Amino acid sequence: TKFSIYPPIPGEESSLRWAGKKFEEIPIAHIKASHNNTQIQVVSASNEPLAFASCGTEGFRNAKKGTGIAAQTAGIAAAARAKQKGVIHIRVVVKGLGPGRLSAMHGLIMGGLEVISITDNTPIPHNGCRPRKARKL
Amino acid sequence: AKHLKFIARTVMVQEGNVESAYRTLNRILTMDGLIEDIKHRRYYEKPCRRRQRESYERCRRIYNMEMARKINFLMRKNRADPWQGC
Amino acid sequence: REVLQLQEEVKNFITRENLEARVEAALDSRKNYNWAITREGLVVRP
Amino acid sequence: NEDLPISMENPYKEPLKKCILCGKHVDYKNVQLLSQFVSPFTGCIYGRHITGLCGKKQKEITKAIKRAQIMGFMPVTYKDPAYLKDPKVCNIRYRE
Amino acid sequence: YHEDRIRAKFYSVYGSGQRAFDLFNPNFKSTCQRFVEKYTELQKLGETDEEKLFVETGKALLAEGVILRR
Amino acid sequence: KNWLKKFASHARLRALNGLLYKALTDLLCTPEVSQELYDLNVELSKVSLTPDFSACRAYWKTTLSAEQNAHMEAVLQRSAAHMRHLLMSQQT
Amino acid sequence: RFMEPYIFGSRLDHDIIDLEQTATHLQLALNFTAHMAYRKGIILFISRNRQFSYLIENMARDCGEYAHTRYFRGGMLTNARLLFGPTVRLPDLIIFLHT
Amino acid sequence: PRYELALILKAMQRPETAATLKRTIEALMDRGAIVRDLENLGERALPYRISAHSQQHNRGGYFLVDFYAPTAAVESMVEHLSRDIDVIRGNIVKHPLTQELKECEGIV
RNA sequence: AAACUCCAGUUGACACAAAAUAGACUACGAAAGUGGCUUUAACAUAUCUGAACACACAAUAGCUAAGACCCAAACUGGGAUUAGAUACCCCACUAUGCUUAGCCCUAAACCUCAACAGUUAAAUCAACAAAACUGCUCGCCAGAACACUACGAGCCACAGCUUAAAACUCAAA
Ligand code: FES
Ligand SMILES: [K+]
Ligand SMILES: [Mg+2]
Ligand SMILES: [Mg+2]
Ligand SMILES: [Mg+2]
Ligand SMILES: [Mg+2]
Ligand SMILES: [Mg+2]
Ligand SMILES: [Mg+2]
Ligand SMILES: [Mg+2]
Ligand SMILES: [Mg+2]
Repeated sequence: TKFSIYPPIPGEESSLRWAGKKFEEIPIAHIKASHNNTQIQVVSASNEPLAFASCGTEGFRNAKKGTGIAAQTAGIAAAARAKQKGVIHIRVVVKGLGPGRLSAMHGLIMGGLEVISITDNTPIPHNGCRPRKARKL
Repeated sequence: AKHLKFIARTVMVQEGNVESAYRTLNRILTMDGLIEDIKHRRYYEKPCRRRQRESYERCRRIYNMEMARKINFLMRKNRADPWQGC
Repeated sequence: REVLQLQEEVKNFITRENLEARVEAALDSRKNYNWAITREGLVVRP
Repeated sequence: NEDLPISMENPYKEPLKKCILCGKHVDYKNVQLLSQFVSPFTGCIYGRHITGLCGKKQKEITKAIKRAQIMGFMPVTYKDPAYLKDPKVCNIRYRE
Repeated sequence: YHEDRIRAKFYSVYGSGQRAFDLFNPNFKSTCQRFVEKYTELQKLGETDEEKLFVETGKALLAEGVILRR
Repeated sequence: KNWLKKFASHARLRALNGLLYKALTDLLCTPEVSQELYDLNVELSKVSLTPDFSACRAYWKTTLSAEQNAHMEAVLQRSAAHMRHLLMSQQT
Repeated sequence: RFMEPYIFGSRLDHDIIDLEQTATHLQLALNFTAHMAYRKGIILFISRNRQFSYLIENMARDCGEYAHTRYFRGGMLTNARLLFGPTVRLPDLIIFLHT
Repeated sequence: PRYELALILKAMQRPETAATLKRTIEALMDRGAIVRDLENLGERALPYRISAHSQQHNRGGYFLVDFYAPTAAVESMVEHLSRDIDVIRGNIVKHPLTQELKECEGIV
């Protein structure tokens, strides 16, 4: 059977399973990759928080939070605390274009979790609020 | 917010190749124009500047395509000289 | 011709007398407006 | 002389090219057809350089998509997954 | 020329002949040119109905032994 | 504006260098410039602005292979103008 | 534009030269050439089409006339005294196979 | 003129849907309309979650009402559709069949 | 560094704000302007020209009354900085940007091309800009500066707008 790049539909029954569970039952790792910080929260499919880790909660301060290594460490910490609650497979939902967009996922993988899908949910207004003016540096 | 989740901007991992899935997602977001929109929305672009930028980009594309067409049309003559000496 | 077409068409309009029967008949019916186009310009009905 | 040329319109003139939707009605209720011209992953409407439509039908499709989206017939942020297997008419490849 | 119209529609119906043109021969005779000459002959020996002339000329050429795939 | 003819015809410095380094890294993080550039995975070491603001030197780390170095150099030189345009269009 | 009076018409976007006019023009040109050759005038053929340089040089050598199929240096005709000598005789007739 | 009402009704059982359809068509007639037909497009999942009358809806029944009404009726009808608690979303458009299918010769 | 920790992440509810993609289109309108969806009204004139002042309009900014306030933001505070720091960066927050009823009447309000009708033959043509011209009408211009000024007059404008000089001076501009 040809691999489908598209995620499974909740309604349409599918045979894809991960440790016996359907796609819509897998825990979700929400990564928020800001410009100066990366925050990772693992939640259950029913939206029950299991683990949380940010670059600041891992000891990094000021500019050191906005690096790849800090996001990787936060990912490892989140993956460890999620492993301690029975999480193996995760669906990654990444929001933002910060330096830790990919390093947090790397840290999650090195912490033992298996990523089955990647979703981007970066906020894109259809021209709502007015952004701030450019910096005159 | 009111839409179903895990349908938009979602990519499945093939045989644990997370890097390939991430790069495919980056390509999708780039060719759909979302990356440039996000980066251009960080600061407000004035309407006159926005219009000037779009006009410049459109005319740059047109000029580049015309130049490429001219070069490709004239490439056919670039072969070995059939009347060498004379 | 338009007038005659309208004259024959009004016979099937919904009125206060046939409202309930038509409502039930519609409830037991389905209409599909969806169809797709191919690269060759051919309509593919569902 | 009878061998002289005569005035006429070009008889070898090939017919003008037409878009795939030429002569066909675009309805906002036909979510299936409208879904063929939006991105599967973002729901963004494809430009004419991708769809290959003429300006008139490009405008018709755009207006129909917006009408269906605001009147609760079509999703906005993605293509309805029920139509993901419909024939591909757009010149775009994600190498997925 | 007049026959150009015939030629055009010939080239639109039977297509370009699988036979090859020989422009070096000053009196080369293509399949389309044979069709044109027969069309004009029937026109001067009959009525003026473009579709009827075309079908009749096709029948005549097939009778003579010229293949013509639409 | 007759485009056809147009085509036919210090503390501040350090902050600017840091800003430009971050912006250039973020530009190279995606296929925004080009897919060919993205596939090469260019890493930047630093950005240096000349004292009179006449050029921006972006120092990229070289690899061990020489054919790859030459190809990456060619792609970067061909993409420099587009990256400049992107930097000014994003109002960095 | 100046070639329009000599064009019979356009056949499927390809111009056709009216050969009836070509006949009279060629008659006049050949008559002029023959009269010049009778008077022992110097005749120079000129053409920059490299496909026919050899042919034109052979023809000029055969009829006892002169050919210039090569790069035309600035001042052959308008500066002939400096480039050939003070007593050089210029051509009495020049024939362009390619203008 | 000729109008088309696209109605997204609450996902109800058959009797309530019948009553709502009767009420809507009766309102149309009371505003001076002549109803031509009523088409049921089916019950389906909404493209997005719609909040109406202090209730969240993920599913709805789609119906089409073709009718002829005076121009003054439309506004009034809109108000009525805003008050019906069993209507998730009602929209009146000019009937697409009235729009003329202008013919073109192709790409210039 | 200040600031916040009634903070932050997921989920749900939730605008008097702004309208991704389409638009690589070049449309509508007298101009100014106009790019989310539906509906109702609706885009003058079968010669042309015809006004600083007549009659109706005029981006942005600004001013009266009321209202809304997400975000942005002149000013105003605070944080950080040389050796008189960054006006510039960071944080907070005004007038203002929005709606309603009135003012004000200015723009690189520019295609820096006055409106209509016509021509492509002439030497094409100071230059550059945007090929060169013809007929007809209205408007306007006759060295620089004084001067987008003074005075007079008009204006819901009160050091505001429109019209707009003279003296002295110079051989240039
Ligand atoms: S070419 Fe016929 S409608 Fe597009
Ligand atoms: K301008
Ligand atoms: Mg007038
Ligand atoms: Mg006057
Ligand atoms: Mg104004
Ligand atoms: Mg104001
Ligand atoms: Mg305010
Ligand atoms: Mg005028
Ligand atoms: Mg003067
Ligand atoms: Mg004044």
